[PDB]
Amino acid sequence: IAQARKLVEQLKMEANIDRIKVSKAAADLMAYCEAHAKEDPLLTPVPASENPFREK
Amino acid sequence: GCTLSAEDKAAVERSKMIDRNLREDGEKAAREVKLLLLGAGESGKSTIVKQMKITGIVETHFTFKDLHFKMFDVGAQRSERKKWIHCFEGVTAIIFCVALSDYDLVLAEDEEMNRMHESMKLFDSICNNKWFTDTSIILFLNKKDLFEEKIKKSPLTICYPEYAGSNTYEEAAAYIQCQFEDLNKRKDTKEIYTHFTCSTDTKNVQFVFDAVTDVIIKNNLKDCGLF
Amino acid sequence: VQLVESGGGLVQPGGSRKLSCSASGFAFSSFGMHWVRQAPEKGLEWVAYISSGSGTIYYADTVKGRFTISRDDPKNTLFLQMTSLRSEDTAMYYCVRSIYYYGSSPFDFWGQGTTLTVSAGSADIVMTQATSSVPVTPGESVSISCRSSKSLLHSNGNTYLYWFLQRPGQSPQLLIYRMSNLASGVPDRFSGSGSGTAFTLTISRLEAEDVGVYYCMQHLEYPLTFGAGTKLEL
Amino acid sequence: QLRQEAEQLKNQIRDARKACADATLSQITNNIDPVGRIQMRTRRTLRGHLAKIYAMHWGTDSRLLVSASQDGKLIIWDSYTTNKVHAIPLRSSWVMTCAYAPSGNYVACGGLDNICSIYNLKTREGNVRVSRELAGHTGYLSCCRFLDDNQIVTSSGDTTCALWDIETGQQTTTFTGHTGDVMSLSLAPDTRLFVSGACDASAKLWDVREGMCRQTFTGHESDINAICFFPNGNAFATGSDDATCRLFDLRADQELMTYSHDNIICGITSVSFSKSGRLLLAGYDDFNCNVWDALKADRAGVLAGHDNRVSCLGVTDDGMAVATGSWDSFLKIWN
Amino acid sequence: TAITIMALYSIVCVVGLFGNFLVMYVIVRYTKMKTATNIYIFNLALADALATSTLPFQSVNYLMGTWPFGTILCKIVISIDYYNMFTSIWTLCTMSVDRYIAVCHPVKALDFRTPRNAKIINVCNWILSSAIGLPVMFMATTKYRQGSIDCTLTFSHPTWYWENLLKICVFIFAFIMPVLIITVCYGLMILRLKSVRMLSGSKEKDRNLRRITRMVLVVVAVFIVCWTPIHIYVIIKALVTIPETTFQTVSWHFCIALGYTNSCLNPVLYAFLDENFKRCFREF
Ligand SMILES: COc1ccsc1CNCC[C@@]1(c2ccccn2)CCOC2(CCCC2)C1
Repeated sequence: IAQARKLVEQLKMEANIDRIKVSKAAADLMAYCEAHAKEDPLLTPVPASENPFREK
Repeated sequence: GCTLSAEDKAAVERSKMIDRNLREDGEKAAREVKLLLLGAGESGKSTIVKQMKITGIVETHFTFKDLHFKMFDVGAQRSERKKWIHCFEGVTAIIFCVALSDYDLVLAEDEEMNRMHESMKLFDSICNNKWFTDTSIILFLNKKDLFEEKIKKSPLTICYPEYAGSNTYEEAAAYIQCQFEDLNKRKDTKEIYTHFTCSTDTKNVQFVFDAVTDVIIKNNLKDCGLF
Repeated sequence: VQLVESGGGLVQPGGSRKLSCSASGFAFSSFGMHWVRQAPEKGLEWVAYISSGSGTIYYADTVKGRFTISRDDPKNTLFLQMTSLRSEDTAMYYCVRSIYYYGSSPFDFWGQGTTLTVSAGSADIVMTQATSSVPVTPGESVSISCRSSKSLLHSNGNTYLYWFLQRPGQSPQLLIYRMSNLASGVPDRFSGSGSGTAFTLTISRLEAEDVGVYYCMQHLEYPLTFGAGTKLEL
Repeated sequence: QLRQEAEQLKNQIRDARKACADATLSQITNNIDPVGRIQMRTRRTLRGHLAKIYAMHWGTDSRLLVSASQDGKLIIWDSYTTNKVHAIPLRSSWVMTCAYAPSGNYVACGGLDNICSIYNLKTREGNVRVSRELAGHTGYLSCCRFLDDNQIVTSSGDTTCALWDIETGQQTTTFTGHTGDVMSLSLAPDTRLFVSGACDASAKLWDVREGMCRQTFTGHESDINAICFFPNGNAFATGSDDATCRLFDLRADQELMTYSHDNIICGITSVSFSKSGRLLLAGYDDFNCNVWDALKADRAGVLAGHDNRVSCLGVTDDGMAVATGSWDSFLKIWN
Repeated sequence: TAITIMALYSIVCVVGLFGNFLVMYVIVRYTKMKTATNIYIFNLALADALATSTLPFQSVNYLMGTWPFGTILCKIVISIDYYNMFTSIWTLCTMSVDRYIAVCHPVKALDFRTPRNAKIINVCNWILSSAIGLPVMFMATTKYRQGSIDCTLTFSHPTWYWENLLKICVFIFAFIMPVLIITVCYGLMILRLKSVRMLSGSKEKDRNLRRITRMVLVVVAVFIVCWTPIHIYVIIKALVTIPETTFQTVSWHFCIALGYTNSCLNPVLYAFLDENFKRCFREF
């Protein structure tokens, strides 16, 4: 009974949260990806000389 | 290694030394028999561990006839078996222990369920596992004397009606053994080694040695390519 | 971690002597070992090296063929057999443990020194200590300059310059390894800077205890060559 | 009565999630230019494990990496030179996880022995010996990640997570919200929160300082095997045994997108993110590793070459390479 | 007559070279010589490939009726042919011993059977064979008889004693010792397999045991049936001189061709019937 009460209280606490629009989160995600797109080595190829890993 | 510096060459040498140590330890490990151990407390798994020996997993390293045997006890863990069951895909054999006298005892749960019919389901779920399809299973039947007294005192018909045999020790034991063998759904790939646990340590250890020896013969033939 | 050397005393020229260094409190079998000599009133000099597992062995050319290095790992002992000693070998010999991997600190721990008195290289990189003595007061930041005969910048980009401090009457200790990393147990007063062929050690907020003979070492290729040694004084 | 109230609360949360979600992520990301095809060539091959590797973790210097094998070895690798840096013999033969500290001073491993072992690598003596044993878990250790050199979060098969103080030797904080085995955990860049997925098909977000569950994410049909934060700390991807991966946003608190393909029905072992987070790399049980475009939800590349089933996958800190560990005892670096 | 014998040598050489090269190629491409048994197979294929490569020179000698290649090439051909025969025969012996140790001594099979030890034993087999091939190589010359040069062995006085000693040593070492080793090892191995509880009790498993025993018998039968006529023929010819006839020449070359056919068929019987290789062939 105590465990069920704790679970109900946890659900009540979780419900009382500051929901934000999915569009906002999507815009933040796309903005972060675009901003760090050039920096990412995997996304954009890097010259072999600059690249630390080279054929041995 | 002219281009490589002195520190680079020394690092490569340290790497080669590590490679040598790892190869030697792998050659040691390749001569070690790795045995999985399964069963519960009522089954008498601890008893076989004590007899053979001379928190998550209990390791009981031992030697018999100059062969190294490694037994891992995973029974203590209460975590879900499926998540770590694939961790043992490189095991020579699986020793599974049950107790002959388990059928009379019924767990005091909300509903009454026979223990022996739980152990049958446990054996089925282990035996038909995809990871252990080719692995052999040694089957130990503990508490033989107590089974004899229990079978003579109380008939086995009461638990499961299907059995029509008389209240005879040997007949009941043979029926239990044949039912466990029948549980396997892939007989052609998987040998099952059934045995009645003796008070003498040496007989049980010898039976384990023989089963392991057969598994080693199967592995050697597969490597040779006869199978 | 401890290293103690035995086998000292006087020797006649043309004789033979075996030194032995006993190591305690570390994994002797995993460290490479060095013998480094020090002339009485002159700088240090590298004598020999044996890798861990004895796979590669190096000697200075002045001691090539005369000196034989060996190690016994089950007894944690390093041996140096010396045959046909000459009057230039009257020096104090130190044993050095060194481990080589990415991020390792080789030459970190130095032995105690066994004094031996024998009573009667264009290709090799040369380290140039331009100054010989600098008079300093406790508190001021002091700069020490070292130069090389060859660019110590390898293709990987890690410079092979080491900075050592020898206090008066004590074993030398490692200060900076690879010119950018401080040795474990050294205060942050010391900093290394510079570029290929020109190197600088800056001691900000100096203390009297810090004062000692400073050595710059290259570790690009064998044989290892030390610097002259900049002394500080009060 | 209490169960009915719980169901009512869950229904209210579901209604809030449905009302909150107005525009689909796929529709918004439709106009972004596609990444086409991504091809990563093998750079380094690591050998000598001789057993099924289960765990690899990159250091913050982007050069060293730790690896855990089932022969009782932790191997610390120099990725640029292919040389082995350290070889730690383990007390427990079975190891399911291994964490490399950001500083690199300590290495944490764990598995079926119920212990998390911390190994000091900067010892003056020079032999990697057991520094601290975190004994106290009732189930198998499944994942562990260092926050600092003194505090570590571990997940276990007793349905709980724990925050352990290395110097104290005791678990400072206990997290008990899950109903199934917790299979993975991921630390955010700020490190103030950590999300973990369990065998009840749910993930939970736990506050390290406070000690309670902030958010609960459902939507998977089977056991969640892997979890990793998006690089900004506001989202995380999960992979499950239902042959799907999902993206959950902490602020949105709902399933943003699902990455599944019809041909591949095998479960996802491990998931990792790129430096920009645009590419999501998941190691499937089909002997390959798929690179999925996060925004587009298509498949951008395939890393084939591991004969045995892949068990772990990690992108390095600067994003310059991805190293995959498989059960064939070969660690392969893809760039 | 001569054309038929030349065609027989040709066909045997082509099949032998194709089989040996293909087996070596398969081992290098996929197996990478990781295991012991595969190294033994590669060794057998190598020796047999060399012997098949040495077969056309013999066919040309039979047709032409004289050796125009020269003394040096004749020495190379002789040495390589004898060296291959001994190497192939010993490799077969070593494989029989390996399988005997594996089946009969399971505990010790792990320690004794390693790739390193297999490489050492194979090198030893090549060394032991050297002792045969090299003296035979210097002795082997080209002597013109009745206007036709013959590439054959020459022995210093006493010629009869050296001839008899070489024939007896080659005979016993290449026939009596290998047949006995192979027979005893495989027979004990079959008995041990019968003792194994895995094979018995199931019709499919018993069938698998019958298949294994049948394959072992086929390998032993092939080796004995092919090697026995040429060795017996050499012993008969040497002991009692018989007047030269066309039938004698045809029988001599037929026995030699049968021995080369055995050399060609040993890699097939071993590698092709090997289950791991069978798996690889099945996949493609
Ligand atoms: C005519 O002699 C010449 C001429 C050119 S090469 C050469 C030597 N070939 C001889 C090759 C032989 C052979 C045949 C088949 C299989 C294996 N071994 C012929 C028979 O005797 C043996 C020696 C003892 C028994 C087998 C070698």
